[PDB]
Amino acid sequence: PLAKDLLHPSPEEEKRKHKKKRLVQSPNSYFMDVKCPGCYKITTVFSHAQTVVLCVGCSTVLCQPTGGKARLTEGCSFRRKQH
Amino acid sequence: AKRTKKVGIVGKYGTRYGASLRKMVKKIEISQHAKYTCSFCGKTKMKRRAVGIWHCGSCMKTVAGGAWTYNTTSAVTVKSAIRRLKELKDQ
Amino acid sequence: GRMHAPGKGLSQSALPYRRSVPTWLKLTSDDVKEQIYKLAKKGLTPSQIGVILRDSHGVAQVRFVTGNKILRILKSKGLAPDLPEDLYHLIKKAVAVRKHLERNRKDKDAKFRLILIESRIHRLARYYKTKRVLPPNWKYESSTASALVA
Amino acid sequence: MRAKWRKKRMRRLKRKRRKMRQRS
Amino acid sequence: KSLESINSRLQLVMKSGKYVLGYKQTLKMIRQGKAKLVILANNCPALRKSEIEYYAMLAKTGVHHYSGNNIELGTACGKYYRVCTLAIIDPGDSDIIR
Amino acid sequence: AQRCKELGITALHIKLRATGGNRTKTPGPGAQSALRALARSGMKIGRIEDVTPIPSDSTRRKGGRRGRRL
Amino acid sequence: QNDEVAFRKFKLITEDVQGKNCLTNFHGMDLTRDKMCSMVKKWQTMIEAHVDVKTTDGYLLRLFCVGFTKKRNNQIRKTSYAQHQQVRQIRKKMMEIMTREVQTNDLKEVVNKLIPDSIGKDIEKACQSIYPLHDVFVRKVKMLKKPKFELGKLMELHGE
Amino acid sequence: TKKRRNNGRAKKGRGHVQPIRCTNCARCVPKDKAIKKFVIRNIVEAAAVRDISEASVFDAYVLPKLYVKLHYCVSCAIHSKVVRNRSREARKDRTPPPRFRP
RNA sequence: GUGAAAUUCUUGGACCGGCGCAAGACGGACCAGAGCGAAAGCAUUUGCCAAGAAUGUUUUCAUUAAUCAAGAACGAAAGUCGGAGGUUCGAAGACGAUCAGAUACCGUCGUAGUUCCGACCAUAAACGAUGCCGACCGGCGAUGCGGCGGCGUUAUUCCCAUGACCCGCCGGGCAGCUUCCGGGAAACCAAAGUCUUUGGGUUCCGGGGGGAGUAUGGUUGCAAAGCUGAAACUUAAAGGAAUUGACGG
Ligand SMILES: [Mg+2]
Ligand SMILES: [Mg+2]
Ligand SMILES: [Mg+2]
Ligand SMILES: [Mg+2]
Ligand SMILES: [Mg+2]
Ligand SMILES: [Mg+2]
Ligand SMILES: [Mg+2]
Ligand SMILES: [Mg+2]
Ligand SMILES: [Zn+2]
Ligand SMILES: [Zn+2]
Repeated sequence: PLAKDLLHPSPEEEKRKHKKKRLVQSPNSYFMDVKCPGCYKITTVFSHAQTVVLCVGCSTVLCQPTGGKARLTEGCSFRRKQH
Repeated sequence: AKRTKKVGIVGKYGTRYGASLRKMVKKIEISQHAKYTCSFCGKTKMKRRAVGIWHCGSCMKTVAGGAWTYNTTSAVTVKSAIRRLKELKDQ
Repeated sequence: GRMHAPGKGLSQSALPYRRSVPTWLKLTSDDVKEQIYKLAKKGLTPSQIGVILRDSHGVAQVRFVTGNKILRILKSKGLAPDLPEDLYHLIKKAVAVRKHLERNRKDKDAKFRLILIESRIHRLARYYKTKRVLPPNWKYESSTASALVA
Repeated sequence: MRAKWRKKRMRRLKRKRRKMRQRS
Repeated sequence: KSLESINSRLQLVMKSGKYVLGYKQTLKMIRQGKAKLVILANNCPALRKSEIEYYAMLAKTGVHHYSGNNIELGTACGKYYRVCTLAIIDPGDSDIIR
Repeated sequence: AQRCKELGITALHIKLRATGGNRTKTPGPGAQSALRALARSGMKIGRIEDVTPIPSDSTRRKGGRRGRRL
Repeated sequence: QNDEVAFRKFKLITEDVQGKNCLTNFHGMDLTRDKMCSMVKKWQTMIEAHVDVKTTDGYLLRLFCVGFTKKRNNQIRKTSYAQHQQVRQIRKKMMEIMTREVQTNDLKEVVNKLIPDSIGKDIEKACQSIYPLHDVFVRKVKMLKKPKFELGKLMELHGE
Repeated sequence: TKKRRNNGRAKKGRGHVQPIRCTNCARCVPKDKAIKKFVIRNIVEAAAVRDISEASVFDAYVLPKLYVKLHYCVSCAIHSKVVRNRSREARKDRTPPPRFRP
């Protein structure tokens, strides 16, 4: 394809492309509100967190660090931050 | 300045006894007259008294060791083997 | 490519185009500064401080939210480490490799890695002496470096 | 000749030459 | 992990907490009752180790047997001399839990 | 087979063996004929198994690194 | 055995003879050459474990177990290779579930349960959560030491 | 001229491959270079299968197989005609010869 | 044992079969145009010790970088020195064959060596006969690692996780197939392309064939030898890739 529109790529290929190789760099990570059952406060957690995030009001772990993304403990709820 | 190119400690033997024999006795004499770190007091004051006898100046500890070195590799492997056989013998 | 490896990896961090602080961040500049102060007193290096702050407290960039970098804040308060973090870790690695090597004399691979690490140490020390972070007479000695780390 | 055997012949000749010169 | 963790915690006790290095000062601090942790190199003489353990039992303070020797404990303290016995007046870094 | 029959043995298990070791593993030309002759001589046949010595690893095989030049 | 497999062989050394009857006891077992060679195949990983374990009555046995990774029915990839950590976990699992089937029981009920190779079957069942295996057997067992040869034990092994 | 792109062996990202001995002449050949044949032959001849079946003490006795992996240097492979020289274009294919099932 | 033999071992029980013992090597099959390592190289289990690429990162420092005379580390095999060990194989050597001869190819035996520890040597067709860093320039299917997303099958369990498959995407690798991208003397090469439309940075290095990697000097080494390295003289070709023919035990 000699006439690919490099200026305006559609979001499908914009997302399939590597983070650095996009037209403008965009991180693949995000921030999430996390709810621990039996607790009221809301924890802001990085999606690719490298540390065990703990609640200050309960001796419970929220996420476990993995290779790519922090695995949330079962029973915990989560939502995105502003897409 | 550097006083000898290669003979080092066996410069006291002059031109005698043959180059290969002087080279052979050089490392043995260096290890013989070296001061080793005492494993009891931690000081570098463990030196040979007689053949096989190594005395520390500070803690006055006398150890049975090798002829020219504080311990021989044979004896080290022996000690490790005896420890392994003891821990295998008991449970 | 890597300085001392034949690797050409691309794993990096893609900082977003939006430099603005997110609206859901309730931490103020002084609050983040106090958190950095507490973590530095606990003994964390600036990389670990940033990691903890991003993972737990939801702050994306300390520079974006406060206007200053973590090392700048620590140096302004007066509790920045005497050695730079990366130089300290390089010296720590060199000490560990030397400690392994003095027992494993046949580990020629370890000797090669030690040469690579010490070359990196000397290049980084040259850079820091050029930038006057380090004293002009600062020198890495293999014998006396063990007392500087851990 | 094979190049390896020419190399061997030359090495033999060089040892002989060194011996002759050392004798002087 | 334990050895590197205790080395790092000792490093942070230095430069941030009050300590004292050596046998005589360690005994003096213990009998003043303000030594909260006593670290002994495994190189320590057996009689000295036993006596310091008895003093610590009397003073109700903790004793940690460092997995090094006096040279390595000096290096862990950051000094260029051998230390065989040391005491911590106050950590300042959660080496000693409140 | 006739010796076995006159000594009163009727059936045979079979253990085929090659040279084994670091040397060849294929049985020689005589195995097939020997076993067929045993079968056709009236001897009964039971289990059959190869017992060639297979090294988990052996000493160096003879012949040099250039082999048997022929 | 009346209807068991044929690729399993037993050693059955003779300890005592009385009258015109030699009397045997277990000495070891081995798989056959053809069965073993047919099991070994390409584009798959085999895990081998060995363990020295003492029975309750003083018989010391060296057990050798083998297993082979199994490809799925819908698998398109040619090879079915287990990673090194998976192989190590499988080996550790199949060593620790050969120990406990020998340590807590006598040689008689060790032999009668390795007759159908139930040890290999439970090894294969246990290892499915790491990597599937199909040809799992106790490949070999050899007697290392024997306890003093009590004739009463021999006679109760033979008769009642 | 370079006859083969792979230099007549499978070594691609390796420095050294351990040698093996040719089954015919005991020559040291790199393992990735030697010609390998995995022969799976009936332990008895197809002429003698009937005699062994008749002389068997069993009824449904499956005759054992014989599993041998043979390694050849290319000299013995060519002399024994397991491999043959091919044209310049025909050297490039790697498909094994058909089994000829029917 | 061989093409055939013979040297050799054998009624003293050789070979063969069985049960044991001892020693030192070697880690088959799994094992792949698969992995790792700067190369050399690396394959039985388990533990310990440090190390590492790739990946993930909205972490940190902020140009700290690339290539590099001199210098330094490692560097297959053979070889050298000292100590252990020496099963097999096996330079030298001995013998039997073969032959016109046969100091060989084949066979029997067998020293050094091959093994381990420590110290040298620094050479290989040490090869991809192909410097490193960076950018761009086709398609396709695979494979290894890591990550991400999805119908489903499977393992237990009560569901998700987590493994084993299936379908894709991304990044870094070993490669492969294909192509009038282009290049090249061509073989061929997605690099050996982006070169008369000649300039991204930088290191080493060649100047017809021999003499010759020789002489001499210097330097390194216990030695063997390694590094540096001419000239006289001689020669009209020597070479590379392809084509046709001829020939092939
Ligand atoms: Mg021929
Ligand atoms: Mg040719
Ligand atoms: Mg090579
Ligand atoms: Mg070598
Ligand atoms: Mg020697
Ligand atoms: Mg021989
Ligand atoms: Mg350049
Ligand atoms: Mg010229
Ligand atoms: Zn002392
Ligand atoms: Zn061959």
